[PDB]
Amino acid sequence: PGIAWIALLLLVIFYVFAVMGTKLFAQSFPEWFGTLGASMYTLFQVMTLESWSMGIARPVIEAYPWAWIYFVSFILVSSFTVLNLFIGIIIESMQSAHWEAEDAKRIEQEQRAHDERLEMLQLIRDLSSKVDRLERRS
Amino acid sequence: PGIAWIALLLLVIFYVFAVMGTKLFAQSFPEWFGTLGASMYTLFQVMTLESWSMGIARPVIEAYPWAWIYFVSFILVSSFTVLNLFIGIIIESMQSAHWEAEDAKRIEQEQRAHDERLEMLQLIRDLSSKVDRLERRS
Amino acid sequence: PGIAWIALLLLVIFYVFAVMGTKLFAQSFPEWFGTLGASMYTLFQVMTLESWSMGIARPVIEAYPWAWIYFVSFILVSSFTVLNLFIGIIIESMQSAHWEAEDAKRIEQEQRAHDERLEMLQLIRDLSSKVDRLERRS
Amino acid sequence: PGIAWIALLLLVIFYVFAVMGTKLFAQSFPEWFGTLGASMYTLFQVMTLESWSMGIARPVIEAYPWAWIYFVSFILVSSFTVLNLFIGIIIESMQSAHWEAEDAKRIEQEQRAHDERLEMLQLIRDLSSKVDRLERRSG
Ligand SMILES: [Cl-]
Ligand SMILES: [Cl-]
Ligand code: NA
Ligand code: NA
Repeated sequence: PGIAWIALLLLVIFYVFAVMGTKLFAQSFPEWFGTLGASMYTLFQVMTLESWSMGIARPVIEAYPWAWIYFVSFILVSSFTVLNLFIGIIIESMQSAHWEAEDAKRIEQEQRAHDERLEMLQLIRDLSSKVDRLERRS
Repeated sequence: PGIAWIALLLLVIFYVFAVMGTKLFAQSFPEWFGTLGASMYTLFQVMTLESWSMGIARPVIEAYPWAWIYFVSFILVSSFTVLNLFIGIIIESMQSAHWEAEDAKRIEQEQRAHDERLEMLQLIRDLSSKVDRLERRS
Repeated sequence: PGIAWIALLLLVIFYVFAVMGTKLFAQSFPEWFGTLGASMYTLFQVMTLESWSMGIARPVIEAYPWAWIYFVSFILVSSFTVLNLFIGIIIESMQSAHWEAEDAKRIEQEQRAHDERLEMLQLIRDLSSKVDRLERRS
Repeated sequence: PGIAWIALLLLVIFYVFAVMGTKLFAQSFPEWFGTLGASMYTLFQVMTLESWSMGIARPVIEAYPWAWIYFVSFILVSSFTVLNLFIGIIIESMQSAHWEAEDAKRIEQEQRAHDERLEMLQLIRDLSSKVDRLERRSG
C-alpha cells in the first residue's frame, strides 16, 4: 500500500541485523547485544549514527576485526532505506498538493477541447455534404 | 494556517516530554533533567541526536530500565514532526517556484485555444448559412 | 544569483557568531574560542552538530550559565539557513531536470497547435468567400 | 549512466583522502590511519560526522597543526558530493513518480488532438475542392 511497503522493509532489516548481532556479539559484548531487545536498541542508536563507531563499533572490531562489515553494511543499508521513506513521503505529499488535481484538471480540459473539436468536425461534415448535394444539382 | 500549525505541535511535544522528563528523572539526573529548563536543553540535545544515547539515555536506562521508551519515542515523534515541518516547507516551496505559474500559464494557454476554436465554430456556422442560402436560392 | 544569496547569508551568521563567541568565551575557554579561527573551527563543529553539547556547550554553560542562548540560537538559526539552502538546491535542481525542459515543450508544442488552427482559420475564410462569390456570380 | 556517475566521484574522493591520509598520519595515528583499510573506515566515520572532531580530528590537529584542512575540506567535498547523490535520487524518484508518465500522457494526448485537427484539415480542403468545381462548372 505505498510507503509503508518500505517501512515494513526497514523493520525487517532491523530484525535481521538485530538477530545477526545478538548471535555474533552477545557473548563478548552483553550490554550492547546480550538479548535481542538489547540489540534493537543498539541498532537504533547506530542507525541514528550516535557514537556508532567510537563508542560501539570500534570496540567491537577489536574483538571481531571483520565486524566493520556488520556496522558499515547497516549504516549503508539502513540509511538508503530511511532515505526512501523521506522520499516516498516527499513524493506522495507533492502528489496530494498538486499532481492529484493537475492530472485531473487536464484530463478534463482535454475533454472540453476534444468535445469542441468534435462539434466542429460535425458541422464541417453537415456542411461538407450540403455542398455535396448542391453540386449534384448544379 | 499552514506550517506553524505543526511547528507548534513541535513546541508542545517538547513541552510535554520536558515535564514528563523532570517529574520522572529530576532526582537521579539533576544536571540533565533537574528543572524544567534543564530538561529542555537536554531534549534539545537529544533531538539533535547529539550524544543522546551514550551520553544521556543509556545512563538513564541504567537507573530506569524502561526509560528507553521515553527516549526512543521522543526521537520518533520529534524527528517526524520535524519531517513534516520540512515537507510543508519543501512543498510550499515548489508551489511558489513552479506550480504557481505552470498551473496559471496553462489556464491561459487553453483559454487562447478555446477562443480560437470558438472563432471558427463561428465561421463554419456562417459558411453553413451561406451554403444554406445557395440551396434555397437554388 | 539564487541560493548563493543565502550561502552568503549563512557565511555571515557564521562569522558574526565566531566573533560574538571569541569575545564572550575566549578568556575562559581558549582552546575552543581563543582566537577567531579557533572559534570558527569549533563553530563548524557545532554546526555539524558534533559533540555540540556534551563536548562544548555544556562545559561552557557552567562557567556562563546563560550561554545556552548562544549555542541553541546558533544551531537553530544555522539549521534553518542550511535547511533552506538545501531546499533551494532541490528546487533549483528540479527546475533543470524537468521544469525548464517541460515548459519548453508545452510552449513550442502549442505554438504548433496554434499555428495549425490558424491555417484552418484561413482555409475557412478563403472558402467562406468563394462560397459567396458564387452567391454573387449567380 | 547517471548519478552512478556521481557515486564514482565520491569513491574517488575517499580513495584520495584515504591515501593522502595514510601517507600523512599513519606514523602518529596508526589506529585510525595506520593502513589504507584503517584510513577509510576512519573517513567513513568522519563522513557520518561521528566524533569527527572531538574524537579524531582535534587529536590529530594536536600533532599536525594544519590538519584542520584535511578534515574540514573532506567534510565539505565529501558532504557536498553526497548531497548531489541525495538530490539525484530525489529527482529520479519523481521522474518515476510522475514526470515519466504525465510527460508521455501528454505527448499521447496531443497526438490525439493533432491527429483530429489534421482530420478537420483534410475535410476543409476537401470542401474547398468541391466548391472549386462547383465554381467552375457554373461560370
Ligand atoms: Cl512537478
Ligand atoms: Cl484544437
Ligand atoms: Na554522536
Ligand atoms: Na548525530
